[PDB]
Order: sequence, then structure tokens, then C-alpha cells
Amino acid sequence: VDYSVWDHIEVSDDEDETHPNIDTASLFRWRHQARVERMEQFQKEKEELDRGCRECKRKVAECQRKLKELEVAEGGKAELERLQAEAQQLRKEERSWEQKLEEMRKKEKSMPWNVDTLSKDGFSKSMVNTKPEKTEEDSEEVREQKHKTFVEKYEKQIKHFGMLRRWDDSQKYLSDNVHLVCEETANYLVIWCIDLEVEEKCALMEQVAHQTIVMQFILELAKSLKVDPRACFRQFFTKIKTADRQYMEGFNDELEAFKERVRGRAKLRIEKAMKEY
Amino acid sequence: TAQGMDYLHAKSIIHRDLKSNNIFLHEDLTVKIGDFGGSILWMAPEVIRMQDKNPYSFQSDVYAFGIVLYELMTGQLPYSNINNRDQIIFMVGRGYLSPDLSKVRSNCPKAMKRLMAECLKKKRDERPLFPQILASIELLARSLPKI
Amino acid sequence: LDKIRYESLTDPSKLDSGKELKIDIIPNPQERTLTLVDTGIGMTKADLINNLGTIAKSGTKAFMEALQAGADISMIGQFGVGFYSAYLVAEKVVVITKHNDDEQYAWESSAGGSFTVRADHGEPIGRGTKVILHLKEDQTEYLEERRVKEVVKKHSQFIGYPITLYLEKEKEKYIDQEELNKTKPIWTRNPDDITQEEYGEFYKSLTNDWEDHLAVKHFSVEGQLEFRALLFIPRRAPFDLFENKKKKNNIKLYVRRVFIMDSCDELIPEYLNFIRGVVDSEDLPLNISREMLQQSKILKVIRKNIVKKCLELFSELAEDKENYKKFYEAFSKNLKLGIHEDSTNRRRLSELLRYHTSQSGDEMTSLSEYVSRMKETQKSIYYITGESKEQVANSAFVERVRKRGFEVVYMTEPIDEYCVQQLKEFDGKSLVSVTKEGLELPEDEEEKKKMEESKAKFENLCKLMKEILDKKVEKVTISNRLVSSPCCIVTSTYGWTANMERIMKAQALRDNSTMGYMMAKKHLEINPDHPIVETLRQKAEADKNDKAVKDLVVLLFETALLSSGFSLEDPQTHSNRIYRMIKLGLGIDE
Ligand SMILES: Nc1ncnc2c1ncn2[C@@H]1O[C@H](COP(=O)(O)OP(=O)(O)OP(=O)(O)O)[C@@H](O)[C@H]1O
Repeated sequence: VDYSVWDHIEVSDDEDETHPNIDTASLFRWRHQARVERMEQFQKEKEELDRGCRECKRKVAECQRKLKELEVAEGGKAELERLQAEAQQLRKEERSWEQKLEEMRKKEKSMPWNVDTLSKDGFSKSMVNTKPEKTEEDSEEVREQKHKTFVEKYEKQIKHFGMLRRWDDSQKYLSDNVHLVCEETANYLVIWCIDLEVEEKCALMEQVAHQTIVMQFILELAKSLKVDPRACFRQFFTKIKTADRQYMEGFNDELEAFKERVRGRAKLRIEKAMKEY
Repeated sequence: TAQGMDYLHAKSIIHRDLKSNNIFLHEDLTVKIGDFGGSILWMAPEVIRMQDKNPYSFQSDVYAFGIVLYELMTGQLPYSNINNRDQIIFMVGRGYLSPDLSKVRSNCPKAMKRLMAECLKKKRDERPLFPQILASIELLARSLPKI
Repeated sequence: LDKIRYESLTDPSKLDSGKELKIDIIPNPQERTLTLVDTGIGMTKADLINNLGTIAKSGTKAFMEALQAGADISMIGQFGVGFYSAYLVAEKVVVITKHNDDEQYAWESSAGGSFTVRADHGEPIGRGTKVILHLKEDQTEYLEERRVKEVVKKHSQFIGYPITLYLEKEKEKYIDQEELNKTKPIWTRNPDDITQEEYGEFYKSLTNDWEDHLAVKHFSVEGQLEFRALLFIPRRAPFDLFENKKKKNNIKLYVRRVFIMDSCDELIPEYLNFIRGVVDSEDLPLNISREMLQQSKILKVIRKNIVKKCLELFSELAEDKENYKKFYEAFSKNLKLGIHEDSTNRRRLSELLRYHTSQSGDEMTSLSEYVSRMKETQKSIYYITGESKEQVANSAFVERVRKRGFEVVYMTEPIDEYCVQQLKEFDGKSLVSVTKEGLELPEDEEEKKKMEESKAKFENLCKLMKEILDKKVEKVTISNRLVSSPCCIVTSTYGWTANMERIMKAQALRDNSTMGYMMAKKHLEINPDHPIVETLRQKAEADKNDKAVKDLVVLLFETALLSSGFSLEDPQTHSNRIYRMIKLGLGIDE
């Protein structure tokens, strides 16, 4: 294990380190412009030394050719001595450029890192997803075809669950439902509860009142809200799960309002009972 | 403002300008240093020096801070009667002037007067380094509330 | 599992003891046991004794180094002390092991100073290993199903292997729930092979939804630090986007497909909160506690890249004018906030704004496209800020700059002031509003002389009117914004403006000492065209001063105060003045 490589990462634009008496934006500007002018200065220096090295190498090739052609020839002892002195001097400044080259090469590892050095792009790809239309809805036919399957696939499950009102089970089952259920069989199940009220099932009747009041509230809130009810349950769940004594008593008085509505629906029920039967 | 600029320069940071418009007086009395557009034409002839293309140094910043704070205490502009940029720069070439001494406040504090007088004697290169200036500021401040 | 999988792709005939791969969980609240059988590679007695019985060493590193130098696998685990964290909540563990070429063995310890191994006979295991535990008495809470499901969802659900559950609920069945992980990762394989629909599918399984997204970006980057992105954009603006409080978990972060941490006060700026995604990578300087990343500068480098390569998508999507309508109506708050607080990328963001102008009845107009059609002599764009669309649609100031065929825009929203306050330029131009210290527009020469004649002829009425009005207004002049109304009110450059005068009062948590200083001084503007102002002149040179002039001037001034959206402090004073004449309307007061 060695983290000595991940220890000199710096940015031109840090936020946590700042001063109470300094402008943050102008400080970003100063840091970035300093960092870029510094890279460009070191750049200029590095192509300067690179072209110095290139001309040094071309002169090395030239002097190698000169030495070869002097070896081919003979009798130029003075010229040979002069070019030997020149070659020794060239070798001396060659160690000069070499020691500074190795110094800068070594200090390259000491240079702090940055984003444009660590990263090189390899891929990218976008998309839009503007698929044609969502739906167009009639008023007559769809009310049956999806309705029947919504009835059989959920009436028994809602009968099974509706026997309880404990909060987290109710919340998660209703989350499943609003992920999957619709409205027609919801209302129609409510009216089955209404016409089954005869058995006087007190806990069942309270939970029936709860489910019908929440579905009615969700539907009116969604309609005035112009949003799909199936995606409108979270704020209700967080409001009713932390419903305190005042909020529960508001629920109780609105339930009393629903209770005179219960008396009204029962009266119309009994009247239709005599009329039909 | 001295504490702020000391902190900024503590990271080897140059400013290249601190023109008196670059200050925002925020809530209460708090300085925010600006960059975008008293000593806007009063810098040292170091600017006019165009040799080796790097005359920039901390000395110009120190002198500019000194003159700017002195004028800000003073409250009015030096050199507003005679204005000839070409003739001013020619006179800078030879026959450069000296600051006027009559233009001084009556209640100039002794420590600050001594510091500003001592700043520039022969060369604008042996200026002191920031935190002892800060110490002089703090001692003069916490040495004359009333007692 | 991965070890044996890679080993298999050398000689597939060696797997003649079991032909599949699976992971299983066995709770048992009778002897209080937590059997955790898997089907990994196995272990031999010698490696067991000389490797497991020693603190702080990984055999994985030695095995990986033994495997050539450079291969094709990305494995996890390099520290070694991971099994010794199993005693945090435990009292006694036993490991049951067997290798294909070894015998059955069991290892036992109880956090003491010694351990035991022993050969055993019983149920035959093919190649897997068992870990069995005795749970503490005080922590008998992790055994039920809901906590286990919650924790497995939270931490590790992306391993592409079948972890399964065998609980027992109500003739009674053996629950074989396999769906613990059934949403394989999508940023791994070749990006081209994916067929659209799972981009719609994966987003739903990401956060519990039944809608679809609006865009996607899937870039990946190599080099030294390597990672991949799976950013999305939601179709519907959440009601609770600003509810905060609950810890923010919009953007996650994985290292080798294992959850580490999540936070978006360093990964992305606050005004881009609505974006989700996966930022998986390969290797980072992690902690011994495998949740924190030391050397926190990395979490600052990643931010630059993420914002840079999201802004490109944002700029690109400005082509289709249909989708841009539904996007701009929903998340405009984010861009309008972001333009306020950012410095590196401001000019680039100065074109994604759409406004309503006075040439487009019910269509938004781009300001960049606005740069096309202006007149030649004109300088700088003209704009107004109001409280309501219709309220500003027909304003008294406009009635002069509208007759000349120019073009203006309406920024009528509280944040619009915040945006327009900071930005002051667009492509060499300036942004100036109508109510800033008497703007003037270049125009024909002959109007100059008559206007200055009104200046030089109406000096006395302008002189004597300031006496009767005490120190409320600064100056009254004749300018060019009035053709159908006598009077109006305009602010000053160094000071506040009318609409933010109400954004500040309406702001809840603020001091009450700030009003003293930066209230903007006020300016009144008169129109020497309405006959009322001329009718004032005859009584001005006729009567030096009396009650009637005071009454009329205070009435007109107080009415003018309402004209610019200012709210009076004593409505009874003006209500009495309006009721004073309706009684003359029917005649006899008394
Ligand atoms: N299920 C297992 N089957 C066989 N050998 C195992 C098993 N788990 C651990 N070992 C062995 O015992 C060692 C204990 O190390 P452990 O796996 O707990 O840590 P690690 O993977 O190196 O680190 P970390 O848990 O931080 O990723 C392993 O390196 C491996 O040699």
C-alpha cells in the first residue's frame, strides 16, 4: 500500500479554504489565471530547451561527420586539435544541458497534479426520448375492458388487507396499490362497503370510512391539483403518519362530516331499497 | 484591510493593482477586494520600465498600499492642478519630482508617520515585510484608546 | 465466487460437483442461528491455519500477484481484516469448510486467544462453505425480514449473483424469494447494445416510480482516475424539491459496485440537485472504515467534470422547441438560481433563458435570437420587472417607448430581480431598465429645442412646487416616458428597486436595521401635455399660495405613489379623500 501518489491534488477553485475579508470569485480568478500563466511560462521554457536539445543533436551529428571526414583525411594536426577542443567543449555544455534536463525531469514528479493531466476522454453519448404521444382516452369503452381485470385481480386482495388499519402495512400496501390500482373499482368497492354496511362491523366500518375518506380526498386534491392521483400519496402519508392530537381531532371532525354524509347515503339507500323492493 | 491583504499575499500572490475602486464596503465596515474596473496613475516608474518585461515585484504593491491608505485617511487627491501625461513622463525620464510635504493631516499618528517616512529613503527595495507593519498597526491601535 | 468463476475458464471439466452458482440466507429463531451458506471456491486446512489464524493479511493479494502480471479481472478486497468485524454483534461463530481434494472440517472460536479446528462427518457439501453464528441476546432485532431487506437494499443490491431467502410465513410453504437482486447494472457492457426500454426501466427501479425520464447521458472517462456516469433527468417536478431536512441521497457513489457514501454539497452544486445517477469507479484512496474517502480533494475534482459534461447536454437540448417548452416550465428555478452564484461558467449560461416579449403574444422568445433584430443607432437592451403579467402588460412608463416600434421584455418574478441584478452584459451590450434615473434615446433633432424650451419656460412652477412637498422626493423633471398619464415615479441607480422593496419586506428572517441606509431615493416625473398641468400655471402666477393648490398637489402625488406599485402607509387618508367627493356626486352633504 502506497498513497504517496494521491497526495498532491490541487484545484484552482477550492471553496472550503477562504477568508472572511476576501472576495471568493476574484480569488478564483487570480488562482486560475496564475495557474495558466505558469503552465504557459513552463511551456515556453520547455520548448526552448527542447529546441536547444534538437540543435545540440544536429550539431552532434555534424561533428560526428566532421570527425569521420577528418579520420578519412590526414595531416591536419592543428585542425584535429582545434576540433577536439571544440568537441570537448561541446561535451561539457552537453553535460550542462544534461544535468539541467535531469533536474527538470526529476522535478516534474514534484509538480502538483490537476484535472487536465489526470483525465483523457474516451466516450460520451446523449439521447432525447420524445416518444410519440402518451394516450387518447374515450369515455365509454375503456370503462369496461380494464375495469373487469382491475376487479378480479384486486377485489380479493383488498378484502384481505382491508381488515386492518395498522399504519406501516397500510402505507406500504397503499403504495403498492397506487403503483398499480385505478379509480373505478375503488369507488365501486366503496359502494360495496356502503351496501354491505348492514352487518354493522365496527372496526371494519371505521376502516371503510378511513379508506373512502382518503381516496375521496386524494381524488379531489388531484383534480384541483391536475396531477395523477396514483403519484400523489407521499405528502398525504407524511401528513397522516405524524398526525398529532390536533390533526387527529381535525380528522375526527371531518369524519363527523363524513358521518352525516353516511346518514345521507344510508337514507338514500333505504329509500332506493323500498322503491326497488 | 491590512490583515486581509497580508493573508492574500502570504501565499506568494501578486495583485498587479489595488485601485481604490476595487474595495466593496459590505455590511458594517468590511472590505471585499475587487479586480475589474488615488494611485491609478501614481505607481512607481517600475511600470514605465519595459526592460526584461518583468519589472513586477512586491515593492510596488507595498508602496501602493502605503499611498492609498495615506490618501484614504487624508480624503483628497494629490496632483490635481497640473496634468500633462506626456510631459509628466518626460519629466519622469529626467528631473523627477518629490511628494509634497505641506499636504499632511494635523492628527497624523506618530507610529504611522514614522513608518511612512521610513518606508522610502534611498531605494524602494529595502521595504519591511508585512507582519511587523501589522504589529505596528496593532500596537498603535491598542496604545491610544484614551490612556 | 469470482475466484472460482475465473478459475473455471481454464478447464471446465473440473466442475463436476455442482453446475451452478447461488447465494442463500438461513435465519432460524429457534436455536438463534444465522446460517449463510454460499458456493464459493472452498479452503484447505493449511491455508486455513496459516492464513485465517493471523491478524491483518490478505491472501487475495498473494493469489492475484501469483496470476501473471496484467490480466482481465477487477476484484475487491485488499485489507484482510474483514472477518474479524463479524464479532461486533456476535458471541460465537463456527465456519464449516470443505475442499474438493480435502475433507470436511469445522473451525471454532469465541473471541478469546485461541481457536480450534476439527474433522467432522455429516451432511455432504459439494464445494461451498458455511458460516454459522450465535447472536447476542440484546440485539435480537436483525432477525426479522424487514430489517434484512432494508439493509440489503441500502448497501449491496447490484452484485449480479442470485442471493436468495428461505424464511417461513403462513400449508405453510418454504419461501424461496429470489428477487433480492434482479436489476443488473447497465453501465458495464457496451453502450451501443442497450435497447432504449431498459433506460426507461432502470430509472423506475432506481427510485420507486412509474413515470419515465426526459434525457440521459452516459459518458465514461479513462486515464488515471477512471469512472462512468449514468445521469438522468426527471419528467415531473417534485413538490418536495426544497423540503430538505431528510438527508439528500439523489446522487450515489460506488467503488467496484459497493455502496460507499452519498452527499451533494461537494459532488454537485446545490442549484443542480434534481439530477440523479451512478458514478461508479475502480480504485480510490479509501479508508479502513470502508465508507470515507480520505484526501478529499478528489471530491472537488469530480465536480468540475460532472458540471462540465452536464452543461453540454443542457446546451444541446435547446434544438427541439417542443420538449424545451415542457422542460423550461418545470426547472427554470434551478437555472435562474445558478446564474446568480457561479463565476467560471456564466457567459455560457446566458442563452438558455426564455422570456415573453412585446412581439410574441403567447410564445417564449430567446434573448440570443433577440440579438438579431434591433435598429442601428440603438444601444443596450431594454427591460421591465413587474408583479403580474397583465399588470405590467399595460404600464404607464411603456406608453412612450412602445410607439416607436422597439422591443422590450418582461421579467415579472421575484428571482428575476436576482438574475438581472448581477448580470449586466450580453455580447457587448448593456441591460438597462425603464425606471433608472431618466433614460434618453437618440432621435430627431427638432424635438430637442421645444423640450429645452419647456425646460427654460417652466422653471418657476418646478421651482415653487418643491416648497409645498417636504423632503420626500428628490427632483421632478420632464422626460420621455409619458404620453397618456400626468405623473410617474422612478428610482435611482444607487439604491433599491420597487419589486425587491417587497421581496425584502415579504422575506421572513431578516433584520430591521437595514432600511435606514439603502432605501432608494425617489424621483417624480411630470407630463406637460395633459391640460391639468397648464391649468395649474394660471393659478400659479395668479395665486401665490392657498388651500386648493395644497389639496390638489397632495392628492395627485398620493395617486402617483400607487401608480408605480408602491403601497401607502395610511390608506384611510386617501380613502377619506375619495369618499369626500362621492357625496357631492349625489349633491347635498348637509
Ligand atoms: N468466504 C471465504 N471463503 C474462503 N476464504 C475466505 C473467505 N472470506 C475470507 N477468506 C480468506 O480470509 C481472508 C480474510 O480477509 P477478508 O476477506 O476478510 O478481507 P479483505 O477482503 O482483504 O478486505 P475488506 O473486507 O476490507 O475488503 C481473505 O483474504 C481470504 O484469504
